[PDB]
Amino acid sequence: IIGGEFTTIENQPWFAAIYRRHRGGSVTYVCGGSLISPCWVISATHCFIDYPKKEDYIVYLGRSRLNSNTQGEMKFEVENLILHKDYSADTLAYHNDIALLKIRSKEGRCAQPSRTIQTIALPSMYNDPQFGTSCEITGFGKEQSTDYLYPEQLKMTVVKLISHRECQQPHYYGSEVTTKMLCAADPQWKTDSCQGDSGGPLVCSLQGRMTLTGIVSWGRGCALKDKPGVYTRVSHFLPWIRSHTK
Amino acid sequence: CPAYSAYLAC
Ligand SMILES: N=C(N)N1CCCCC1
Repeated sequence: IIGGEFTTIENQPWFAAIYRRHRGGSVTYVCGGSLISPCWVISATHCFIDYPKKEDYIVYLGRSRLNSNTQGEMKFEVENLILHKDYSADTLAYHNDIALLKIRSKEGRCAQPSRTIQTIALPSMYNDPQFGTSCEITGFGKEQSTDYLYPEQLKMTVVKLISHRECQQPHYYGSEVTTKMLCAADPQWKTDSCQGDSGGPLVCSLQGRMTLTGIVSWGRGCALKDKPGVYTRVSHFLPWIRSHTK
Repeated sequence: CPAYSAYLAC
């Protein structure tokens, strides 16, 4: 997250931190995700496609720091890794960038809701806020595009939804943005998602519910004028989600 | 890796 503010997991208690175990036992951060039910985390397929074996991943909930433990946190193995069949990546962007992880503790349990671990609601089908609406993004991604390191402390910021017409201007991304994607950005382009925020939640208030509106997917640079962040449009994937979680 | 990726391994 470029700009924005540091936060803690109580402010985004559905946030899941996803790591990958390596050849030698070392463990590195992969992507964010969101807890949509006690056994299911939703994220992006591009986070997993290069190493698609479920055994190589660990998921934490209730975690506020990247490489240190947070009191109350829970650690999970991945019982099932479900990637979207129609995923693609071009030279620029990702399509159908959505993924589901079924989580299970070494004791065979799912998540236990607490002050630091809660689920987020899915949206009504094809139901999205008006453009101009302010939404939150959360992640352990880079604080600056040129940084080598990731922040140790979770961050969050606010961006506004951009109309599909505006985002599809060649001025922005042209045809690379589809109806199954959502664009959001800061009016001054001063805050944004960045490298390592992928898979994480874009959360808006529709009616009176905090709702998972998007999943961090792609973008040209970070906090770059006329280059918004692009998000998987969750309200367009409800049959796929329900079908695979039933 | 696509050019506009935010995957940390890219
Ligand atoms: N929002 C931006 N700029 N992104 C999304 C996450 C991948 C890096 C580019």
